[PDB]
Order: sequence, then structure tokens, then C-alpha cells
Amino acid sequence: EVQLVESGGGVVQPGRSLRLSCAASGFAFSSYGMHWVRQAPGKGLEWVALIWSDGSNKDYADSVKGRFTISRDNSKSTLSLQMNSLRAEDTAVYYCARGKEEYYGSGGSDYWGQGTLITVSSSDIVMTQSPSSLSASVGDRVTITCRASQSISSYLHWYQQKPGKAPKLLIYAASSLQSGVPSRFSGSGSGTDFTLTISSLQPADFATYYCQQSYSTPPTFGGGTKVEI
Amino acid sequence: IANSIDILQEKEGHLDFVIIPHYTFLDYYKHLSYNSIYHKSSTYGKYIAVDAFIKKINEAYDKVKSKCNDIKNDLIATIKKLEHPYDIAFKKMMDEYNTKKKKLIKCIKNHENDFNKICMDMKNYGTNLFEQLSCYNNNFCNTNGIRYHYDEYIHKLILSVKSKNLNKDLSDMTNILQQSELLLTNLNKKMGSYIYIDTIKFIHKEMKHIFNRIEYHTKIINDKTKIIQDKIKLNIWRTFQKDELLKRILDMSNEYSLFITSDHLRQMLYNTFYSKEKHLNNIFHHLIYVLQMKF
Repeated sequence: EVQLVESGGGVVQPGRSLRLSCAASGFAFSSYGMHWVRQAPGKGLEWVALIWSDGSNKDYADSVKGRFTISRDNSKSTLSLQMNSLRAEDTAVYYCARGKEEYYGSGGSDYWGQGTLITVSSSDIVMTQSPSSLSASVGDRVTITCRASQSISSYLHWYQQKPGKAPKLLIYAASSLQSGVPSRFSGSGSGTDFTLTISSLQPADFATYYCQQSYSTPPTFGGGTKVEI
Repeated sequence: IANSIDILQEKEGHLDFVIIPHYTFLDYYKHLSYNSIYHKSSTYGKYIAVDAFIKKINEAYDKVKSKCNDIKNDLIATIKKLEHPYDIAFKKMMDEYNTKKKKLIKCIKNHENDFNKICMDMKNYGTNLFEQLSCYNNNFCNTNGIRYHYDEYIHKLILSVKSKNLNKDLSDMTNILQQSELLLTNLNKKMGSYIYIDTIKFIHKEMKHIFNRIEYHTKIINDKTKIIQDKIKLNIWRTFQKDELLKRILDMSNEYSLFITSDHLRQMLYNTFYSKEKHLNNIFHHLIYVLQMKF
């Protein structure tokens, strides 16, 4: 079985450094591209950086450029993030997630780690998720919408962030159901408009929900959709 | 640098060397020189001049090769004395081999600076072709260079390797080396020392190396076959941002050039392997001839 256990987090005086690491088990690590995605307090999901399966190519978010550095050690099955010059904006839960597609880590994120907290003691595509908050009763057909600032052709993925737990992937190609995700969940769309449809809301309270483009360089997320029951 | 040089005797009278990081280095820019001109149909007309420049480069590199030829002919000459030791106690002309072999590697490293001038001319040419690359808007870049170029220049090479059984090719070469050992065992026993029993041992062992060089190049062939076939599906039939497109075409020119190196050499090594197998058969018969005579 897969597992991405992260480590290296804690309190940090502003302007210093801190190293984050990830322990990969259960799969052919050498064949997968890896990503680091953070979640600032209360805010949504912000992608930090990615690296190719061979560690040759690696790209970062505009804000962390010239400060953070990603790297991997394929033998030990290790991914790390060297965070330098820590600003108060870097306070977040840091997720180590695996790219769906081999080598490039494109087309989403198969599995996610729990995440490690960082507390600092002080262009790109824009996804527009339609309903910010939403309260339904059990059994209702629920629908969330994602609007992309640029035509991204079917490169849209939906995620389910339960209360205080690592995100889980549900739909990869615009409408492609991940094995294990129940029948209910369904997606649809192209170019700029996409939507997710939870027919018959089941009692597993589904907490917050995020979309993600993977067409252009920084895989942009929409804000969330909190779903109450 | 040495340890990365391959000896090839596809023929009886033929011997050529190859600096593996040079053939891959040149093949890499050979790809991104083509990928950067088939990107938009407005630029296909450049192939005539691109083919023309690769010819000019392959000539300048082989002018540097032909300087070491003098030392080459010494070794071709040394081998032929060991091959058929007709007209010749054994380690005398046998050691003359290792030294002339090593004097030629020493000769290559002499012009290692001359080979780099030819190499960077391939990089400088490749670069000024790939940098001039442009899309209509930079957000939607077309994978039409990548698509055409693979289907045409690369796909054929993949198809051929799929058709053959490069693992039975290895499994057969092994059976040849094992039965030679069994018979050479029976012959060195039956008569003892003879100069030709030492030429059979020389070639047998020399062929054991060519096999290990083959066993290794087919392993890279197997891996770059799955990878190029897998990777390609994700770099065609779509549009990328321009900074991601340039990235994806370099990842390709890499998989290609490394696959092309290990395929091109594996063929000449199979060629050399079976060329030495013929010589080894002539000697074997001559010995069987010598042996039965005594009876």
C-alpha cells in the first residue's frame, strides 16, 4: 500500500530556514513526479513546487521562487523541500502529493500525505469556483461549478478535503471517476466551464471541495466549496 | 573520456571506434534541430539546410577520426596476426595488442579538444534553431512539430525493435559462447598447447566482451522503448504553454538520443560479434584438421 509520510515542521523565527521531507512507500517512486502543496490558515490550496520522476525538471510557485528548493533521492524514496528566507506568508500545512501521471506528475495527484505544519512568528490561470458555501440535507443532488480564466481542455480535477485530513482525488479527466470513489460523484465540462455533481448526498459529510487545472505551469486551484449536512 | 569508447569489427577488414557521449550529444541536437523546424508548417523548408549542416559536421568530426588512422592500421595489423597466427612465444605478439589498443585510446584523448569544437558547433546550431521557436499566442502551443517528427524519424526505429526478439538474440549469442567453451575444453585436453588453441581462447574471450556490451545495450533499448512509447502519448494531441512546450521537447530529444545511441551501437556490436564468430569457425576447423592427422 501507498504512503507519503512528511516531516520537518514546527515553529520558525521569521527570516530563517527549515527543511521538509517525505517518506515514500508502496510504489515505484522512481517513475513518479512529486509536488508540494500548502494550505495557509483557513485559506485554500496553494501549489508550491513540483519535480520530475528523474529529478531533472523542477518548477515552483511565483511567490516561493528564489527561496524554496525541491529535490529528491530516488534510492531512499525521499522528497524534500528546503525552505529559505521564511516569510510570515509561509505559515501553512504542507502536503507532499504524488502526480497521477508518470515522469511528469501531470494530470492531477493520485495520493496525498497528511501534511506537516509550519508556523512563522511575525500570468497564471485563475480558477473561479462558483458556490463558496453550501448547506444541504441528506439525499440532495448537489452541484458545484468551476470557471477557468483560460481554455484548459478537460484538464480539470476535483478534490475532497475532509475536516483536518489530506485531500483525496475524485475526478481526473474532466469526467473521469477514480476507482473507489462511489457512483454518485460525477464531473463534466470543457475549455472554461466545468461542474461536479453529487447526486444523492450520502451521510459521509463531504466537508470542503476544490478543483484544479493542470494545463498550464502553476496547477491552479479554485477556492473551496464547504458542504454541510 | 575512455571507458565509454566502443570497438567495432563488423567486417573482417574493418575497425572503428565511437565516443558514446559524442554520438548521443550529437543526436540530441540532431533532434531538437528538427523538432524546432517542424513546429509550424511555415518553417519546414529548412530541412534542406539542416540536413546540409549535419553533413558538414559529420565530416569535420570524421576528419579528426582519420588522424588516428595511422595507429588504427597498426592494431588492425596486430589483430590479423593473432586471428590467423599463420607464419609465426604467444604472449609476444599478444601483448603487442594491449599496448597498440591503449595507444589508440590515448590517441583519441589527444584530440578530445578537437572533438568538442565539432560538438559545440552542433549545440550552437541546434540552440539558435530551437530558440527562434514561436507560437501564435504562447498559451496554446501546438504539438505539431513533436507529432510529425516522432511519427517520421523515430517511429520506424521503434517498430523494428518491437518486431525482433532482442532477448532471443541474446539468448542465442550465449549458446554460441557456451558450446565454444565446451569444445575448446575438449580440444585443449585432446592435444594440449598449440598456438591456435591460444587463438581460440583469445577470440572466445574477445567475443565474451562483445556479448556483455550487447547484453548492456539491449537493456537500454528495452527501457527507452517503453519510455518513449509511454512518454510520447503525453506530448502530442494537445497544446501547452510555451515554457512547458520547450521543456517537453527537450525531454524527448533526450529519450531519443539515448535510445538511438544504444540501438545504433547494438547493431554494430551484433555485427562485430558475428564477424568474429566466422573467424572463430575457420580456426576451429583447422584445429580439428590438425588433431585428426595425428590420430
